[PDB]
Amino acid sequence: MVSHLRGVMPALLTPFDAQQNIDRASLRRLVRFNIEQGVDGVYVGGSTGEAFVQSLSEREEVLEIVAEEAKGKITLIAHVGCVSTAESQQLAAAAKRYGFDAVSAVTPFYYPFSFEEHCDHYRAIIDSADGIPMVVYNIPALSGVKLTLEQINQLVTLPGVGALKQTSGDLYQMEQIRRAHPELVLYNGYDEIFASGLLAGADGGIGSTYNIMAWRYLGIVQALKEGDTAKAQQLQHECNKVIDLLVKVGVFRGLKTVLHYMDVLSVPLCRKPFAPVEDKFQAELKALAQQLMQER
Amino acid sequence: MVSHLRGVMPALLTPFDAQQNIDRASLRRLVRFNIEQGVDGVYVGGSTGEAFVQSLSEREEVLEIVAEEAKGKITLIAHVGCVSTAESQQLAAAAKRYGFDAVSAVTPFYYPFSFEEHCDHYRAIIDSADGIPMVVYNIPALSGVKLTLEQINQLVTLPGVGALKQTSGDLYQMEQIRRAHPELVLYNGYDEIFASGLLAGADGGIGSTYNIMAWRYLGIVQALKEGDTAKAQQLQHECNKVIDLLVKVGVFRGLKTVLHYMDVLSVPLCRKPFAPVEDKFQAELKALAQQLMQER
Amino acid sequence: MVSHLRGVMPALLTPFDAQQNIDRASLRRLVRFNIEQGVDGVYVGGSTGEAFVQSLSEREEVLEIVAEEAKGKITLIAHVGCVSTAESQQLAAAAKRYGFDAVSAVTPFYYPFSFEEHCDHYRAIIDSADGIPMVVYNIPALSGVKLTLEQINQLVTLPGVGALKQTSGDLYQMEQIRRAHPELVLYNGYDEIFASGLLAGADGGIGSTYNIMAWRYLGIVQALKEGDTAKAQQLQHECNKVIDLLVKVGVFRGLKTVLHYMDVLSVPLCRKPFAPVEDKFQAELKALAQQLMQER
Amino acid sequence: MVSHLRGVMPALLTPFDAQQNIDRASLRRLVRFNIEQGVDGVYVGGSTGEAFVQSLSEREEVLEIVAEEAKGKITLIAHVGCVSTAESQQLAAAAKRYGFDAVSAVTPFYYPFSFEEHCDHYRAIIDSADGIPMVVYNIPALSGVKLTLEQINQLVTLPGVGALKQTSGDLYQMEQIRRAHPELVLYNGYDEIFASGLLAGADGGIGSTYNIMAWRYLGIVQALKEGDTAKAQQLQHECNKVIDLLVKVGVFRGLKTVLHYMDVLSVPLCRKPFAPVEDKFQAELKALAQQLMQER
Ligand SMILES: [Cl-]
Ligand SMILES: [Cl-]
Ligand SMILES: [Cl-]
Ligand SMILES: [Cl-]
Ligand SMILES: [Cl-]
Ligand SMILES: [Cl-]
Ligand SMILES: [Cl-]
Ligand SMILES: [Cl-]
Ligand SMILES: [Cl-]
Ligand SMILES: [Cl-]
Ligand SMILES: [Cl-]
Ligand SMILES: [Cl-]
Ligand SMILES: [Cl-]
Ligand SMILES: [Cl-]
Ligand SMILES: [Cl-]
Ligand SMILES: [Cl-]
Ligand code: NA
Ligand code: NA
Ligand code: NA
Ligand code: NA
Ligand code: NA
Ligand code: NA
Ligand code: NA
Ligand code: NA
Ligand code: NA
Ligand code: NA
Ligand code: NA
Ligand code: NA
Ligand code: NA
Ligand code: NA
Ligand code: NA
Ligand code: NA
Repeated sequence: MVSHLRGVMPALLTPFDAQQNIDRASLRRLVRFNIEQGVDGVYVGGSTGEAFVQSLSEREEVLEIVAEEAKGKITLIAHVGCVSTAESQQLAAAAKRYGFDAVSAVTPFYYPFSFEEHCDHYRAIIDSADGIPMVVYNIPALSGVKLTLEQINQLVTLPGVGALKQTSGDLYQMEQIRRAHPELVLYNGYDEIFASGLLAGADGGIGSTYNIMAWRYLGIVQALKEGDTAKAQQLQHECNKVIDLLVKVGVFRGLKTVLHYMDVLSVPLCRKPFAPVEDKFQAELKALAQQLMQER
Repeated sequence: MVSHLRGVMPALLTPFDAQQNIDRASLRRLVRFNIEQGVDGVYVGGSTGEAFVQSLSEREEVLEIVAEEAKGKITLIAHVGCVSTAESQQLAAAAKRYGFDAVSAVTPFYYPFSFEEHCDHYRAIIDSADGIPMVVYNIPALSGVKLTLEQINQLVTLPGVGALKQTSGDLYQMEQIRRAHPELVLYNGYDEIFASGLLAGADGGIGSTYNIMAWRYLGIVQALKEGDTAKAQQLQHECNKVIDLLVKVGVFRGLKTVLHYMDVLSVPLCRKPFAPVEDKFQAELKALAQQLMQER
Repeated sequence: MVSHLRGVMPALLTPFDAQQNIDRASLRRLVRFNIEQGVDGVYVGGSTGEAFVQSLSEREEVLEIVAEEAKGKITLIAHVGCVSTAESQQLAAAAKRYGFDAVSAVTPFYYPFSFEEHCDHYRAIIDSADGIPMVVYNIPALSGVKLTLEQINQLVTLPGVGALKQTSGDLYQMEQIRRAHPELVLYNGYDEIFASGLLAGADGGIGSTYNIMAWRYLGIVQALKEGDTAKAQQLQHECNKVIDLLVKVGVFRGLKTVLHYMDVLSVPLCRKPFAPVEDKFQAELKALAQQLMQER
Repeated sequence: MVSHLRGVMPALLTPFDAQQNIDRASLRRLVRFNIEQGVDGVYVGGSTGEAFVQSLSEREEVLEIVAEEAKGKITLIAHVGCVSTAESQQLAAAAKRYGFDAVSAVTPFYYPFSFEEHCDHYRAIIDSADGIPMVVYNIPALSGVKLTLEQINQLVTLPGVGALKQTSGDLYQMEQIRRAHPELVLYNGYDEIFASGLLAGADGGIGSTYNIMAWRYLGIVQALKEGDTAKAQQLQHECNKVIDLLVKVGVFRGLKTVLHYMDVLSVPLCRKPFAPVEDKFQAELKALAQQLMQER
């Protein structure tokens, strides 16, 4: 019923300009760039999208622009999650108006909420999504919400939930989820274990580093499907060499900087309090961009 | 230079109406109620104020209303903190325009920031505060940011920082901070250890339960000053009986409900995804309100 | 029924010789030294006693020596806890034979045990203690066992349990325990919050730094009893200056080194893998010993 | 130089009798049973071996018995780790006398040790091992020691270290270790992610559930080598159905109970404070044993 949601989808970055306003022109180029990488969809306004340093009107603006460029070409998932249920509902209804294929919401964070409150939160957003499915988004490292398997089981069986974005390194739990829900769309969230996450039960992934090297992750899926165990390991080895660097420099700004050297983004800035990239990393980030372009 | 910031100050709740909009009339009554409890100041738009389910315009609206009722009567501290530095700066400049005595900012959260990024974040807000001092706000349990003593030492010595709101149960660290900064204004943040936090080095406190029983905390300060060890323990014992209940029912909504039964708030609702109080707790919450009113 | 267990009791260190065997002569001097500090008792074979790098026969040897020097002079508590229930029972029966006033056992650790298994573990040790009361020992930072209030409530109401050694910095929980068990003997375990822990509900303490400056902690009890709030804070301030140093140098070996400079221990070594004190700290540790001796 | 250490090796359980003494006859049958499963080696006296509820003489007794049955047939690794360095050295020298192929030591736990102290601890044990290589054993969930990649890098390059037993679910770190040490023998420690751990870089595994179904894990290695991605996932799916049950009943006692129903162990008891299996699980554990025997 929602198998059209399976696949490999970049967590879209939100380009900003030299004054940290939204860079609309570069955003549109970034969407077309990802489309031309062969991805199955894009995930807009997520953690990687710097959602939580943007206003609601800014996030809606980004959602509508992406729909203009991508609707009917690749799958469109709108991350609508806020701490506030009402704010999340507003973005869900906007995503519906704009033609998105699905919505998604991080577990509301900062304040402790009971599990029933989390459930009611998802139900309300599903209501406002007005018929497009919900992608539950579990990211314990950032949210501080550590859901049990049984809690995950209750969320992904809520009426309206069509998928789970599982940004967790616990691949025992990944397998348990697959075994309990053989048909669930299950995205691996940590790029650095993509190959192992697929083997454990994920049938796709949503990741930030897909914005600069989606073909590698698409290649890992293909290798595992074909039985080329060694090819999958070698691709993941190269992916993690890049992730090691991005972690050193700062992930979001490192990816924006690589995309700038690939002539995709005019300005590679993140919003404060993210600092700019340190000058001493620029040489290696440019070399990475050139390597990746030649790799294609 | 900033000793006028010392004392006992409620973490102001933000009243909402039956549709979860800001209840401006009840907010104004809540400010006057707290003033008439004898508090030294109020802390507006903090964690207890449900800041992170409100928009910037909503938070500014609350700041200005509180300044109208309280400026020149009690000390006014504006919690301006957001994840975004620019958003925090906007609220800092607003707080300055409205006549606040100080600003405050939680450590930016959800995303991991380096310590230098945290420092630069506070510097930027201090700049926008345009001459009123900054109250660094440390709440590891909710922020996920666990600052070391040495990091706290660097923040509270930033030019412009006049105080620390220490919402931590580590009273070794509390004492270390007092010993390193004998003149620092140092607020105990966990009401349930108020008496022990003062003994460890705090010279005041900012707390959510002060909204319904500030005289008890004022009484603890007095007992310790006078040497009545037993009186302080007995007051804290009674404070924690109340905190036990509020934790059972949900703290914010429990306090709003007690204030509703005290004829301060017309509507005791928190914003979703906070649920309403369960009916089975109403009897005990009303009895608590009556007890507290008679206690005065 | 067990009020004779209340008070201030050093966590006895276990002296070793230049080859890391038990130094029996220095152990006997350490017991008499602590007695002559005015302490209410001693706690033998605990965490501070390096119990978990000693064999059962070594621990029994230490228990019997201490009983020889201290029985009938000060209260004698034997820490008998091991991971193994049978091993703990052997030390409990030994402590009974040797004339101890009480036994104690850390929550068994390394392996995860259910709460019922923890309860049954204490019951078995209580049985082998053959009529002397049990001191439950909660030290989450080292054991990895974080007991809830309700679990603590069930343990301290087990038949045979006469006290709780609460080595936790959560002074909300400390107060909750006091309020639930107004007669329970409740030892503050973290010396660096002694004064705040007493105010929160502890009626005594068991601590490692008591071995070199028990009079300070005895002085804090007296100050709080007399209502001298400032004196308690000043004593704790000085205690924590010492704890800061001991943490820098290594706590156990730092205390053994101070005691060596006080002519109590012939050799200040801990067992491997504890390293020896670094030469650069020796000057300050000797100065501390001289300061403490002159302080008396 | 130490490639003879690669492979799939059960974490040997230590059989006990009805009075919880070592069951020597059943131990000898368990060794031969594992040999006849086709394993590459056995890991003796580890966490699964209930090492930390046994004395040194008991552990030496088990080491020597296993060497008698297995030396020259399969690879022999002796887990010699204690908190005490001297105790670990005693077991290392014993393992050398008995003809073991390697020693291993968990990171010393309960007390906090500096990283240099950990390094010196391994060096001392390596010295006492007198020429057989060391298998560093990292199990953060039980030890409370969370080693960084850089710390792991320094340990596995110590002279004498030939392998790493990586009982961690972080398969980013697993890959980082493989990439940094392309020749290191690297055991996956969590059976429930075996297939994903191999894909991430492990070249073998040491696991407790191997004692009852080693052929499955051997089958996963073969599937991945042959490129049968689906077969590996299906075997791991079945392995985790069993692990789910064992976690419900208690892992060690569940495995001992399955082995009892397989006529390998005469008595399936663990030492207190491990409780016995609850009667309500016996039916399912016997059915599992029969299933596994028929599976062969
Ligand atoms: Cl374009
Ligand atoms: Cl538009
Ligand atoms: Cl929850
Ligand atoms: Cl539900
Ligand atoms: Cl009014
Ligand atoms: Cl207004
Ligand atoms: Cl930080
Ligand atoms: Cl700085
Ligand atoms: Cl003497
Ligand atoms: Cl003797
Ligand atoms: Cl437990
Ligand atoms: Cl019980
Ligand atoms: Cl046999
Ligand atoms: Cl033998
Ligand atoms: Cl460490
Ligand atoms: Cl080293
Ligand atoms: Na940008
Ligand atoms: Na698609
Ligand atoms: Na989450
Ligand atoms: Na991913
Ligand atoms: Na309200
Ligand atoms: Na004031
Ligand atoms: Na914080
Ligand atoms: Na407070
Ligand atoms: Na010594
Ligand atoms: Na006594
Ligand atoms: Na404990
Ligand atoms: Na203490
Ligand atoms: Na057994
Ligand atoms: Na072998
Ligand atoms: Na470890
Ligand atoms: Na394994």
